[PDB]
Amino acid sequence: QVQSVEVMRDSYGVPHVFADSHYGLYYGYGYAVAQDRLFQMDMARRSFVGTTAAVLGPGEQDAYVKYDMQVRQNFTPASIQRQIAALSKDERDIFRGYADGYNAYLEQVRRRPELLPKEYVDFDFQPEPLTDFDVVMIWVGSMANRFSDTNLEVTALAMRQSLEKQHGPERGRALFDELLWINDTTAPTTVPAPA
Amino acid sequence: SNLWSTRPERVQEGSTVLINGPQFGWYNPAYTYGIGLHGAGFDVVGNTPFAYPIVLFGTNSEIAWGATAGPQDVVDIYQEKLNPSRADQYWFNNAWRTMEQRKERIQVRGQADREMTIWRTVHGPVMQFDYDQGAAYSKKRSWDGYEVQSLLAWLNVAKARNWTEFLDQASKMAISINWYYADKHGNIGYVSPAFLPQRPADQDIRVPAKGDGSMEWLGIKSFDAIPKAYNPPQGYLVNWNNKPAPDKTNTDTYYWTYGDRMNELVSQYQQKDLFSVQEIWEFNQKASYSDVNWRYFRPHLEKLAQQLPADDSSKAALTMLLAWDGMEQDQGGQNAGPARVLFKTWLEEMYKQVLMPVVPESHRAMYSQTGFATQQGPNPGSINLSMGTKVLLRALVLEAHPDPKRVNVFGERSSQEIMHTALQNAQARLSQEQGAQMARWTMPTSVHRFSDKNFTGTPQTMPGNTFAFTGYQNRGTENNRVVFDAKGVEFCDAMPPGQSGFTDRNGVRSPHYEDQLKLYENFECKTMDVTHADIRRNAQSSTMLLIQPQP
Ligand SMILES: [Ca+2]
Repeated sequence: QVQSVEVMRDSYGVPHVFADSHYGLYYGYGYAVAQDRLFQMDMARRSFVGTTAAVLGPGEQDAYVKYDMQVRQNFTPASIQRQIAALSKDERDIFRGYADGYNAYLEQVRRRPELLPKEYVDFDFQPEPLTDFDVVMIWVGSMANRFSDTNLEVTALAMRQSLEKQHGPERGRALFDELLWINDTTAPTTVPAPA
Repeated sequence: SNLWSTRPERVQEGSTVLINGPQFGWYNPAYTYGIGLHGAGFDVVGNTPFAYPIVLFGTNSEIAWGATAGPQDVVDIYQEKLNPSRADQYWFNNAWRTMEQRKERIQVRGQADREMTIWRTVHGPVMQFDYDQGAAYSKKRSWDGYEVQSLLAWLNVAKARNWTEFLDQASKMAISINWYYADKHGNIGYVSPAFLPQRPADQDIRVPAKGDGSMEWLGIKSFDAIPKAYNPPQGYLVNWNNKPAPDKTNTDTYYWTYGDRMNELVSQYQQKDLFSVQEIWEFNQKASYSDVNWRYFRPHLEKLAQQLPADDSSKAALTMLLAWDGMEQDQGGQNAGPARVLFKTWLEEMYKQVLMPVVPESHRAMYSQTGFATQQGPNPGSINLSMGTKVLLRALVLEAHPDPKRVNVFGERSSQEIMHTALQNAQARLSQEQGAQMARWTMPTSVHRFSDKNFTGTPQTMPGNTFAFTGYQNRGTENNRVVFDAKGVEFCDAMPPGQSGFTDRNGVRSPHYEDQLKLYENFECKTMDVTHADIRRNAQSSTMLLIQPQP
């Protein structure tokens, strides 16, 4: 049951992980990220799971809190918990291995204080162990939400509501089709070659 | 985010070259992390944003892959008709329905724990409450419940070896994104995987749908509806956040027109027939400093000077603006030439004459902005044609091609009249600002910045720890190049400022903190070890880990 994970870095300090199992491959990958960017990832999880105010406290004007309520509102934790548990043994070891790999180097920080980053001293708080739920959330918060959750309908409705007040339903909806057109100009720039 | 793929038939040495430049904004430490995963079925090399177990940009020695921002609609907002007596009840079908609520506890350092309630409808979670209107806006998402499925489908695409194994993994994707294909054989492909919903004809795509049961999704559209392009007759695939494919309507968030930033890369392809690998890499060189909204206004400025009488009223700067190649030129800086400065203030006056009278007070800031790069002001990770510019372009064609069903925003005044008045107002503004002398006019050159705080507004490092250099580049946060020669696999990437984001307790930083910053500035590129042979030869340090898990 004992597996060895050989991690090797190149000239530019880029890690190359060698393993045989799904759990081992992302253990060394998790270990390498912890060595390079420990504070960046600790602040990454908090930005997408909603625990920024726990260590940074309140902002000049509840900026870290008001936002912390916005991120928690976007997702539901119960829906994701089922999705992770539904995955197979080899599929779960990708996220668990990443969590255990990150915690491996994190536990070594307590042993030797010289490995602790400067940012933890300035902001004055201790690092936290990463979970498999956090690893998924780092992807869902930045990927799918900031690129596949872009919504601008409620502001478009308020503009059409305001235009229909000043110009009526005849001219207001006519001017709305010029500012926010339903279909693009029939000759735009597309990726596939037309005709 | 820009990507341009080339087929060996359009390349001199005959090698498949895929270059990607995903722009999320420039941050310290680096947004992307480089990794090479080997074993357990995986044999990949490249880099990925944040720290995801998957690899967004890289190659597996068989096929490469890129990515861009999703150009398709997956998120719809429904407005529920609230009960005039009770706030928690909404009209859905028949008759009233009670909202579900869950309590989240926010932990705050130094203060007591703050508690809030999140309401939920049949569609999804609510975002905004309007009590005086009696309507609540809920957010229903097509990719909801398929978060891990889209994560794993992006992961298993690394194990793929052909186009058929690339396409079926895209069928599992629920979130809106663009994927790109390039093999060693010489084939290039494109697909835009997304769980597209089939909306009724009553529903308007730009405004929220009726949340009463009358206006609901008929179902998820088939995979045949998803746009896909494999090996175009032209021999290249270009995408810079543009339109996916012709036949797809505009989304609620993205709106496109004939004037698009894509033309900055494509125009370079209609010059020579065959390009070398070094030349294709130098496409990013020009596209970074070139102006986005210049190609479309220049022909509309040529008919100005003439037959316009040479009575010098004004025609002073108008004849000069023509000698502009549409490029940022540093000298101090301080932009070398008063051409960009005059063109910037001209567009700003064009919004005042045309758009501001018709656009309401609330959404006035959305059209008043010119969308130009600046020195001090917080500029986005990607420079674009502003929504104010886009309306001006497509209505400028409306005068050339009249339509009774549509309304012209120019109205009484012609194109030549307004463009002249804006030119007079731009010159009058700069005469009192930088003097009457035209040649001495200049604007501060835009500074390319690496902010310590990420996109979401959370400090990644200590305040003040920022990198900055003069000359804003319209590139990606990371630039990768995969060349498939006759050998034939060569991966080359560049990510500022470096790999390691480590800072010691004393204050000294890692040797791999600034090693890629200077290389990125000069449009250069670093070689990355791909195969098992040369990785053991070009290794700097090796560390073996020991694991003992319980199956
Ligand atoms: Ca929509």
